[PDB]
Amino acid sequence: GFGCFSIINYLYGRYGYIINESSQKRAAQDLLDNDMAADKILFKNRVGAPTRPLRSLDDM
Amino acid sequence: MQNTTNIVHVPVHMGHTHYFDYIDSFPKLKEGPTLEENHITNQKILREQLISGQQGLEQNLCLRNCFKLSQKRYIEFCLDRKCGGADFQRAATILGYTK
Amino acid sequence: TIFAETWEASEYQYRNKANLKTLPVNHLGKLAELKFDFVEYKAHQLIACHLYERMTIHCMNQYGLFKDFYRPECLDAQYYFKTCVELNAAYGIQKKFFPEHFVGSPYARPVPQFQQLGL
Amino acid sequence: PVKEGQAKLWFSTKEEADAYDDKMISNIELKSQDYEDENFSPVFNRKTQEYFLEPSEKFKS
Ligand SMILES: CCCCCCCCCCCCCCCCCC(=O)OC[C@H](COP(=O)([O-])OCC(O)COP(=O)([O-])OC[C@@H](COC(=O)CCCCCCCCCCCCCCCCC)OC(=O)CCCCCCCCCCCCCCCCC)OC(=O)CCCCCCCCCCCCCCCCC
Repeated sequence: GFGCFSIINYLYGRYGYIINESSQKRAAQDLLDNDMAADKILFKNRVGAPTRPLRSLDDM
Repeated sequence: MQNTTNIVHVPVHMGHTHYFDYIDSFPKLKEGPTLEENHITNQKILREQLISGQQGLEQNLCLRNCFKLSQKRYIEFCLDRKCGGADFQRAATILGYTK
Repeated sequence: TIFAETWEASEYQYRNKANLKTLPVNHLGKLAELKFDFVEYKAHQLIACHLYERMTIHCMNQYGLFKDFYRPECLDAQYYFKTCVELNAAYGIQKKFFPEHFVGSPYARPVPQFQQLGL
Repeated sequence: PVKEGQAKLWFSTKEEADAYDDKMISNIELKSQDYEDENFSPVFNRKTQEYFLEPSEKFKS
């Protein structure tokens, strides 16, 4: 069991992008799409800090 | 005056640790290349100097040894006697001492 | 006169004399020993000796000057204010007429001109 | 609108004065305590009057 677990840990290290590279590129642009969507609708005080996240449901 | 008094010209940072007193870090201390990266860098300089920088070396070494003398009149005697009659300003330009 | 909120502690230490006193920043911990309620802005606490002055006014407004001001938190504020403006007046004059006594001054240990080295 | 009072500004022209008010107004952040307001803050509500340390009557007496 230690050998099998250590082997599949390597194959998922060397390989893995054959099956998981799409879900990482998907979450990469998703991580940027909601970030840009946050800057559009969010209260920023005189310094760049969102001090009112609970202003509305869309802000939270 | 306190016997353990020093004046330091560069910034230092002291540790805020109980029972100990030392300099834990230097502000804006940048780490250069490692000892291995510097070694590879120097090997490339030494290799080119070994392959392509050995011809005409005996003449330049004589000019360098003459210019380590105390007085200028002895340098001119060294250049004329040992370096085949070289000129003071001409040899100083070769060695890179001329502005 | 110090024209800022902060000063280098080493610039008020002597170079050729034993250092038996420092010029420390305001003791903000004494501000929390006042039992009553008061309004203090953080923009006034760093300038030298002024925090102790404002603490004295707050104590002399809450209490008076008789049998109520005589408590450890109020007397230390007045003593610190009087001592602070005395030390700063002495250090200020010494900085003005004896600048060579302090660390960091170019005259504490003068570097010679190149014409004095005989090269 | 801007309310006038005994304490006056320190500008020669009116354009300099109006520019100072615009700079100060553009930095105002309203903090109201009533719900259904675009600027609502239950906690961290700012005061609109500055406190001044003065010698009281017990002080001078
Ligand atoms: C050990 C586990 C078991 C025990 C668990 C115990 C958990 C407790 C530990 C605390 C957890 C850490 C989270 C603390 C958040 C800070 C909250 C706070 O201080 O209030 C400020 C907060 C914001 O003040 P504001 O009025 O909006 O500011 C307006 C200014 O204009 C603002 O502009 P400004 O220019 O004046 O700037 C002021 C400056 C001031 O700066 C500061 O003072 C620093 C503040 C510290 C926060 C900064 C780090 C924020 C990190 C964000 C990530 C947090 C995620 C949550 C972590 C939870 C961990 C699981 O900036 C801020 O205001 C900071 C913004 C604060 C927003 C907080 C983020 C919202 C939380 C999102 C989740 C909401 C869950 C609530 C569920 C409640 C259910 C009852 O006030 C409120 O949120 C009011 C509450 C919400 C209103 C709805 C009514 C709810 C009533 C509930 C009553 C019951 C209470 C709970 C009872 C529980 C027992 C039954």
